[PDB]
Amino acid sequence: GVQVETISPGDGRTFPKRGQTCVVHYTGMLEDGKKFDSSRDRNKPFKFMLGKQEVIRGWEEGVAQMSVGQRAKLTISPDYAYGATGHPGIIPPHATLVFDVELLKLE
Amino acid sequence: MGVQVETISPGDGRTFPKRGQTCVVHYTGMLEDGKKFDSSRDRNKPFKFMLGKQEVIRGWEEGVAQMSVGQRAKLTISPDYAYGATGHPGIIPPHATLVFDVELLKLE
Amino acid sequence: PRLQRELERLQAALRQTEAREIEWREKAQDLALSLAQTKASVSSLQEVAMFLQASVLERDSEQQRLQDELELTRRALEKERLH
Amino acid sequence: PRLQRELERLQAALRQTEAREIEWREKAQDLALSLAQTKASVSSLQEVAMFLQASVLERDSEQQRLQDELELTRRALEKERLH
Ligand SMILES: CC[C@H](Cc1ccccc1)[C@@H]1/C=C/C/C=C/C[C@@H](C)[C@H](O)[C@@H](C)[C@@H]2CC[C@@H](C)[C@@](O)(O2)C(=O)C(=O)N2CCCC[C@H]2C(=O)O1
Ligand SMILES: CC[C@H](Cc1ccccc1)[C@@H]1/C=C/C/C=C/C[C@@H](C)[C@H](O)[C@@H](C)[C@@H]2CC[C@@H](C)[C@@](O)(O2)C(=O)C(=O)N2CCCC[C@H]2C(=O)O1
Ligand SMILES: [Mg+2]
Repeated sequence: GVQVETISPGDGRTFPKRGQTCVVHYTGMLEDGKKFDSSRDRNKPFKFMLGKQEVIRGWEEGVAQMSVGQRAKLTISPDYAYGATGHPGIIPPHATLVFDVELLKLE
Repeated sequence: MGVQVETISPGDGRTFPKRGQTCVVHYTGMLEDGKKFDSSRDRNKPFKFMLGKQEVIRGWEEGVAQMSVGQRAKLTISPDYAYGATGHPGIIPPHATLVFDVELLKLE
Repeated sequence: PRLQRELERLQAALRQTEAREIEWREKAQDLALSLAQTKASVSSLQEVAMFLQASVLERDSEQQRLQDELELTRRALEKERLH
Repeated sequence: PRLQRELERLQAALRQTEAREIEWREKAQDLALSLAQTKASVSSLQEVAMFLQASVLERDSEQQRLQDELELTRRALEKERLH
């Protein structure tokens, strides 16, 4: 599954609903902290619509538990990410992922 | 200053894609000198796109729309109908005229 | 007499070159692993793009049916508003 | 002589090792250049994927508004058939 731990608190009351666009900044890491991707490095907030399966299951479940303004660590097991195959050159097979995600706004 | 279509092999001359139809195709993408940058044939996997939905570069939208089912054609596409001044670093250089060897396999 | 000295010098020059050969080989072998992993990364991003395009197509197919149904339903509403 | 054999053997070993060093050096340089170029294609495909995901999102937003309009048109049609 996915574990959600708070880095910095949000407003604690504005949670995203299905069909809403989540605007976030994220850093993606392997379990040893090695970065593989970051929207912050691009200075370009990432956007996705909740409930449309545009992103991995760990995000679908994890981000929906976050409130606007919250920064959180999502620890995602491989069955909720990229499983037994992974993505050669990027994500190894059976990798647990750690995402540092900030929910900036909803639109 | 657009796209030119030269027939390599003829199609049925009768079944032309309409906007809203999915075109199933094989293509090989080459730079003007003949250097291959991409191929659906090397993947063994036909490429699919819907005509009239702004899914592909303008040279494709205009070129593939002139083809009938079964036709194989060379599409020579100017930079303004492809990737322009910027290109795609490491794949398509600045101001690249592109040549696609395209075959329309079927419509779905 | 002096030829014993030069043979030892060339032996030491050979050891130095042998060391350099190893440094370049190892540098080359490390770069070769980075390249293979970076090439793998390209293939994986290509396949991700292929998936995202299949997703765009699936959405446009669904958009096509919704546009047709909306058009017909609008037409029926105009027909009813006359009569 | 005694040393002429070892001098010839040291000359041959040195030139062969030097040639091998030169090849590894050239390979390391060419792999470094190829790596830099492949890294650029990785960045470009990332940007293509970013665009395709923005296209998916845009289709999903448009589907949501098209569906909503269809619903409003249906309610309006239903109300005309009552009132
Ligand atoms: C492998 C991409 C994967 C495809 C997928 C979609 C739906 C369901 C299951 C999988 C899906 C894709 C979504 C939408 C496209 C986004 C395009 C640009 C912004 C990403 O940078 C892409 C190029 C890379 C590909 C390799 C990935 C390992 C990762 O680095 O994204 C990454 O950070 C990740 O793991 N990301 C990106 C940030 C959100 C979480 C997660 C994800 O869900 O990815
Ligand atoms: C830059 C990709 C571009 C983005 C775009 C979308 C809509 C309008 C304008 C541009 C658009 C995208 C379409 C839908 C995604 C398809 C994903 C997989 C199948 C492609 O292999 C992608 C990963 C690469 C990206 C770099 C390109 C240089 C090229 O190598 O495709 C290529 O051959 C091309 O020039 N292609 C792919 C086959 C059709 C012709 C043309 C094209 O229109 O591409
Ligand atoms: Mg339509």
